[PDB]
Amino acid sequence: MREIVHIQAGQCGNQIGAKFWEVISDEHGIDPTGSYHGDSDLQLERINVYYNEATGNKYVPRAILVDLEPGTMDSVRSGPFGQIFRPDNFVFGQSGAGNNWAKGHYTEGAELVDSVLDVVRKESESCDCLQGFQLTHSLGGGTGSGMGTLLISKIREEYPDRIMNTFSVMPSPKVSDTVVEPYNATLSVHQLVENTDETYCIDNEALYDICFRTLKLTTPTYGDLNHLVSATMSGVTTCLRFPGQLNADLRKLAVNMVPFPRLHFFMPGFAPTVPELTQQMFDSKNMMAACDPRHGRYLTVAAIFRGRMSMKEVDEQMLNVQNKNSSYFVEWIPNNVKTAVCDIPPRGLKMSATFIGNSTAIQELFKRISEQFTAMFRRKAFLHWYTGEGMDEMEFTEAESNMNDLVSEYQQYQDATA
Amino acid sequence: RECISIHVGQAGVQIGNACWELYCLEHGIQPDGQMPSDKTIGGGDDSFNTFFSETGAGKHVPRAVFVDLEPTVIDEVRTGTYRQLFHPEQLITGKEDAANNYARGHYTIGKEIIDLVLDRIRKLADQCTGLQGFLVFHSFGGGTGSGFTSLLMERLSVDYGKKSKLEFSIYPAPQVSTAVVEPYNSILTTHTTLEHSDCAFMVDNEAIYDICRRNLDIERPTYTNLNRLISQIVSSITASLRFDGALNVDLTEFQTNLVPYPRIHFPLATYAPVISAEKAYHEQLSVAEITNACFEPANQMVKCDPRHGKYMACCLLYRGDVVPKDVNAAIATIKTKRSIQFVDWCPTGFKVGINYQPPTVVPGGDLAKVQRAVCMLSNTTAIAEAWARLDHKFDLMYAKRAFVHWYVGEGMEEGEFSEAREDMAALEKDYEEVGVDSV
Ligand SMILES: COc1cc(OC)c(Cl)c(-n2c(-c3ccccc3)cc(=O)c(C)c2-c2ccc(F)cc2)c1
Ligand SMILES: Nc1nc2c(ncn2[C@@H]2O[C@H](COP(=O)(O)OP(=O)(O)OP(=O)(O)O)[C@@H](O)[C@H]2O)c(=O)[nH]1
Ligand SMILES: Nc1nc2c(ncn2[C@@H]2O[C@H](COP(=O)(O)OP(=O)(O)O)[C@@H](O)[C@H]2O)c(=O)[nH]1
Ligand SMILES: [Ca+2]
Ligand SMILES: [Ca+2]
Ligand SMILES: [Ca+2]
Ligand SMILES: [Ca+2]
Ligand SMILES: [Mg+2]
Ligand SMILES: [Mg+2]
Repeated sequence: MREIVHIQAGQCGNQIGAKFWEVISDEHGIDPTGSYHGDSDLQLERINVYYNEATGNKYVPRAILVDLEPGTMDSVRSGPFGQIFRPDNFVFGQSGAGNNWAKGHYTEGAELVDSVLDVVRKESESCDCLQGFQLTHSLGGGTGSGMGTLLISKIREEYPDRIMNTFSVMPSPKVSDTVVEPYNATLSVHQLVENTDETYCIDNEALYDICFRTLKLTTPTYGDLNHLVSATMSGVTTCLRFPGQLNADLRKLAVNMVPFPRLHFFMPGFAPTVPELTQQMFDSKNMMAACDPRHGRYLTVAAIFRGRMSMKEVDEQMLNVQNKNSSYFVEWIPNNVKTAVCDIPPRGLKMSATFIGNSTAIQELFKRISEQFTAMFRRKAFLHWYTGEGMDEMEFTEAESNMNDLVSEYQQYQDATA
Repeated sequence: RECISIHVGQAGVQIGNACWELYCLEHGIQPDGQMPSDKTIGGGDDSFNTFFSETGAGKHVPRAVFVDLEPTVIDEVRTGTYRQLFHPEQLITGKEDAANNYARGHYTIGKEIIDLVLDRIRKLADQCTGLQGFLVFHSFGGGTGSGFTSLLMERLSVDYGKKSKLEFSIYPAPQVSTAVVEPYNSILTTHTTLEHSDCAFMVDNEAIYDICRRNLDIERPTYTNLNRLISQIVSSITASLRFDGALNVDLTEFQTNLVPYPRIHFPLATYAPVISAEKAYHEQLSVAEITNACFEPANQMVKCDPRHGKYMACCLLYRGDVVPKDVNAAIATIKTKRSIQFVDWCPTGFKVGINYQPPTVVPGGDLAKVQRAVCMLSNTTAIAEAWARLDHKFDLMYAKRAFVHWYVGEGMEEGEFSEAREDMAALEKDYEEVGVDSV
């Protein structure tokens, strides 16, 4: 009825997206064949938000799968739920992007982008009232990084009055596997600042420390990290997939979270009594982005509690943390912490808490990236790979300036008083 | 996503003979081309199909071309154990070699056969749904390896434009050099090819020679011994293209992460572990141990001291019993060591990949079958030491114009010798500019 269109781009985006659909299909009682085998009926009241209903009461995800190389596309179809996706919604190239942002955005992704929008258009015309789009991808590669922001720019031109969400894996402070990630990330951030309403910042080093220190996974894998992201992605979309009134659609969420248009980058969190849950979700060690909330101030916050619990206890415990740590909440946005509760818990857990914070501490991430980027660009290192695809140097300078502006803006409000 | 190998001269052909032998053992391809495990007959989009084409009869044919200007070397292939593997058109031979003369390989004898080579290459390319680039195996020192390869590289740039070309070159070594003019041939081919190759992996025969003696107790190595060891480096690099995996690199990826500047595209490989069966016995080596071995100068493939230079990019290709957690810890330790210096314009300086297929050893070889191995491709400024040694030898002879008449007799002008040497002078200068700390 208020339908969302999902897109996953690149090896990272598709892997994360696939486990997202595994989590919520289970939560809504959909099996790999697309048939409902659930217990409660709240599972279906808002199923049409993320699923199309097709002949035979089979539910097919409203998902589009994209990548410039077919490899990860074939792994998605062989996975547990790979049977559920609409086979015509697999839009893949053969070349790959080679960690080159220009290839995904300008040359190799350009040849494939129209084939993607044709699937997007076909899904959107089948919506009673299209709500917005969400994208999963990484900013360090070339396909999800470069081609992802191209799709975002193209989609806005066809649907300029629709909300655009993204789940973006950011480069990490100390762990990297690609040399040119400072270039690819800085070029994508420039796009996201301008063409997205809400972006969730995820970095793998924080996820890995959780997997290794807290969950005690002695040899974590991208498989283990992705299970964390999919659990979080389920939590942040609970208010969109189950009956409720608070942040019940993408626009209402954005209006409560984004005081200033360019500062729409969020720090997610997940946990794991009621007092225990509330303490964890606020802890730095439960954040999926490598930024300390104690190094900034929260402009806005959204907490989602799932399972059967005493709302009185929850309401009382949320207020204590706010009144306990008044220094870390802006004084000029009154009542900027909003709490929602859903009776449906996740699988394996009886009580969960998901955290969405718009903290000025996120500037630290954009500073890390800017420092690395300038160190390369002052010497024009690795630049021939990009100018060789047709880019000019000034596209790099502008991307750097915009992020430096974004860092300045975050500091501006971190020190503002009443 | 397909690659065509071109093996030029004795060194390139004989190297390819070892590499393709290893590929067949890694994929279970028999000397007659049959691969029983393959159930898609006559075709397929399998990972091994990037290097092997298929016929309706179930044969698996290398996407390779062998070229030499004299038939002695390639005739072994035509009659060897793996003779059935290659279609006769793939093996190309003239009748009169280049006589250690770059000019004969490039102008006099080379032009006689260049057009035929391109035609056979073009027939391989037409058998492609999508072609990544070319892999060119040759030697800097030989007349055919230097003279004809340079002509082929230039022609490939025309017929295929900016499409990738990667070289595997053999740096001269007095231990086994069969020519006094090898310095001339190397400076000339490097200059002529310098702007056509996107990435060139050099191997110093002297380094291989010392590694075989030391690590494999080989008292007096032969080309057979050396070539098998080169095959392991070539196998590791291509492993990410031939075997199917989620943590792979491709030609485009690791090019984009190794080459910061077009002319600075000469990494030196390092392989680990290189061990004899006696020492391997009751001795298993960890991911961290082989990772540390890559930064020890003793194990390098070009005689140079990376400690006296700076790293601009490292590509670590692990294969075998390797887990991500081990890899991350090993690279984490390297980033703490101060004896390993990176330029100040490369904060993120590690490309990483894992393939889970274990290394293979040819029967009767000297290397032990290990469970996990690693190849590191590092672009360090120390490689310029190799250029300096070879430019000095060029200068000593050219100062007296020694042997230059053989090249002028085949059409060349003295200008090409200074022009080429000035290009090497600029390259030697470029390698020190990039090593200077930023303002
Ligand atoms: C982000 O850059 C990386 C660098 C790196 O080694 C320095 C590794 Cl091992 C990984 N990595 C890989 C992997 C990636 C590319 C090639 C081979 C292996 C697979 C995998 O399952 C997990 C969990 C990780 C990982 C992630 C975040 C960490 F904090 C620690 C380890 C990622
Ligand atoms: N590693 C290795 N190096 C070789 C081999 N064969 C020759 N070389 C080296 O190659 C150089 C000489 O070039 P060759 O390959 O023999 O000559 P060519 O390429 O056949 O060209 P022509 O001399 O004109 O016939 C010397 O530096 C040798 O050390 C080999 O089988 N393995
Ligand atoms: N969480 C997660 N991140 C990944 C995965 N694969 C790659 N990444 C991230 O994405 C970057 C590599 O980009 P990649 O996904 O290959 O980009 P692509 O070229 O668009 O496919 C790395 O820095 C990783 O942090 C995965 O399976 N899971
Ligand atoms: Ca094309
Ligand atoms: Ca069209
Ligand atoms: Ca097949
Ligand atoms: Ca077959
Ligand atoms: Mg010869
Ligand atoms: Mg990869």
